[PDB]
Amino acid sequence: SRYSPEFKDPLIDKEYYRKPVEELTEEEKYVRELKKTQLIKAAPAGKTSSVFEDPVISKFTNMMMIGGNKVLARSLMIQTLEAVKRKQFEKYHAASAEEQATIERNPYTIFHQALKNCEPMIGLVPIQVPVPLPDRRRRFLAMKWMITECRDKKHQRTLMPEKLSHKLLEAFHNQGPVIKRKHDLHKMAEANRALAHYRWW
Amino acid sequence: TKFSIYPPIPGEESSLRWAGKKFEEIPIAHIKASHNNTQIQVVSASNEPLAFASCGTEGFRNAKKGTGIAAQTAGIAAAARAKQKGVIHIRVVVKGLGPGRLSAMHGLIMGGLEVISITDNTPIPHNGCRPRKARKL
Amino acid sequence: LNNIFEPHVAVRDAAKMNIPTVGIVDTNCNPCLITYPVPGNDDSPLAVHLYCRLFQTAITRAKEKRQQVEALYRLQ
Amino acid sequence: ATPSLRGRLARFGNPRKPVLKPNKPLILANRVGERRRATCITEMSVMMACWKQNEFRDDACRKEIQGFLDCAARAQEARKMRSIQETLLPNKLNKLLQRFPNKPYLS
RNA sequence: GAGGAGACAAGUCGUAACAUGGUAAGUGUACUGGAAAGUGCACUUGGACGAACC
RNA sequence: AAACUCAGUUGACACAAAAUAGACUACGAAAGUGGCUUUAACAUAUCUGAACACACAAUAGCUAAGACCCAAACUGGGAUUAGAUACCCCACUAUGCUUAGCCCUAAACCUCAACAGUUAAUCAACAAAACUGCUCGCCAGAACACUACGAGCCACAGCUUAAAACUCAAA
Ligand SMILES: [Mg+2]
Ligand SMILES: [Mg+2]
Ligand SMILES: [Mg+2]
Ligand SMILES: [Mg+2]
Ligand SMILES: [Mg+2]
Ligand SMILES: [Mg+2]
Ligand SMILES: [Mg+2]
Ligand SMILES: [Mg+2]
Ligand SMILES: [Mg+2]
Ligand SMILES: [Mg+2]
Ligand SMILES: [Mg+2]
Ligand SMILES: [Mg+2]
Ligand SMILES: [Mg+2]
Repeated sequence: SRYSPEFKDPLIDKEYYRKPVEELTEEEKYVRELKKTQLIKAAPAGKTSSVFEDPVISKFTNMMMIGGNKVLARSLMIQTLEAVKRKQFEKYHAASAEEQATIERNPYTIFHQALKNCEPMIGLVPIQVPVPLPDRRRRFLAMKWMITECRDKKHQRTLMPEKLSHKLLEAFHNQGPVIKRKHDLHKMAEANRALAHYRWW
Repeated sequence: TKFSIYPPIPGEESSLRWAGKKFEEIPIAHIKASHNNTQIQVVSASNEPLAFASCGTEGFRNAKKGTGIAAQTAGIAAAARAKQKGVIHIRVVVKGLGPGRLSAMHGLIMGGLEVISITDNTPIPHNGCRPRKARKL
Repeated sequence: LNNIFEPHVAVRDAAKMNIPTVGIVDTNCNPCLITYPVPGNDDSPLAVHLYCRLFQTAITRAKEKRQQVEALYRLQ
Repeated sequence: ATPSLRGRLARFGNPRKPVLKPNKPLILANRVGERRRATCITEMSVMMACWKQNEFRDDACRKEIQGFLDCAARAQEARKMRSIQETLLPNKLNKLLQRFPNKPYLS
């Protein structure tokens, strides 16, 4: 890394800086004073202060990226979000007044809830042994499972936006091959339950 | 009085009562924690059988039997079987140092039954019946 | 004695180099190689102060007497 | 008190046959040995049983799954706390010993 | 007649010993086996058990 | 995997072995001796001394008669392997125990002889510091060789004693 170890990662959060001094604790005051003497890495070209920045969606776009085609990855992500929103609006209009209360229409909420539903609780590690999964690994496994399922060859000629929107809605409703894969992981963990003692941590 | 770990003296004016029953009256839970298998049998104050369980009966096969999980499953099964017989408080009398020695009690508790005493009864020959020759691996 | 209670290696080195050694030897010390061993306590501040004072006084007396004798003779 | 070593070893002038046969000399070293190096299993079993009885559907297992996650977090936190708290240690004890070495020889 | 030993000397089958030699090694004794050898009972350290608590 | 339909509680129940004490260091010449009670009993001297005799000698083993819980060579099966006449699993026999005789071997080693004495001026290395007096036993390169022949022995695929030829410069 061209950055010397002294450089510190940038904190991009307007609220953190607009916070009044009075609300700050002594530890927080000391941290703010110290940061005035430290070097700060240049803000990456990916994340900004836009209120429409969703780190989960940014990470999903990065994962979907192929060969540094960030433009195409972003295009696919926005197309998927638009397709999800349009399907939700169509269902909302086609639905009765009662079901319109239930029918969600926010693509960001749909995406977050779908990935959360696809997050696996217990993993398997060679030691195979059932084991707890850290939160970062859970999120990455959810995202990778979603992307791999969308990239599966079983879908013929269907475009990635449509495929991913359909899979995302299925996951949001707790259905689809992604949830099936999570259930399969859980079932294998249950089957190897007896081997849980092999784990030394 | 501060707790006394010793069991109540037989045939004595002991105050302790579990559901109004004396210690000699509380039923017994014989647990045999063999090296590869664990067995649990619940009997009455008059040694009348009440329930039975084991790793094999719960369904674990071969090496899987000699595991804490199988022991806990057997304990749960035995506790469930005894609950229908009305056993609440039990005196655990465990013999053997198998992996299920403690998981048997844990499953016997998760099945609902309460334990009032633990009594190790592993057969320790002062000396006799020469055991099998040592294994060279 | 060094700080692990073995004899100070300087004792052996001085014996090798033929440098006379005066030395305060305690009961647990090895006095064989010390040219002039002074058997006495060596762990108490009072004893150490007495030794330092005595040696300083002897050295100062010797030097002042040397200068006095040199002046006395050279005056002749 | 330490067990008596008088007359235990095989030595000249010892009429009795040896009582101890130390493969290594019974002389204190100047060092001590280094500190020699499955939790949440019950929670895993509980959650797996709930999955078994609910067809591995989170709808009812929510509670057991939350308990499993909390137990895993607690295990990780305890690991961190033990690791930080571990740093008398063998290093300090050996440093202390070296200042007072065993002397099996004569000065 | 045949056996034994030693030597010369290459192959052959194995790897028994030398490291915890991959089943620690060996003594006596008995059975067994292509072959070093395997095992049984007792004995030795001519092995270790890391040398505070853990 | 093979294997048994037998497994658990409780009661009755040995001719097998003898937790803890034992972190004790004792008894015996050695081998050996660590459940309890009793009987008998633990040589002598104020030295050493036996293939030159007598008496013992772990474990294993032989003959005969009993016992047989458990263990267990061998044997069979299961598994393993390239093969596995083994290591791992199961069953079982001789055998381990008792009686009466044999056999007389152990790394029978504490590899350090008995008795007396010393710590003084040291000591190849390692090991369990170095020695003095006295007596007996034993050794004189390696291998051949715990072998051959002879001899003795309740021993008969044995034990004790025990060479030589050939070979080497090493061991
Ligand atoms: Mg001093
Ligand atoms: Mg080998
Ligand atoms: Mg070996
Ligand atoms: Mg052997
Ligand atoms: Mg065999
Ligand atoms: Mg012996
Ligand atoms: Mg005599
Ligand atoms: Mg003799
Ligand atoms: Mg004999
Ligand atoms: Mg038999
Ligand atoms: Mg022999
Ligand atoms: Mg012979
Ligand atoms: Mg002959």
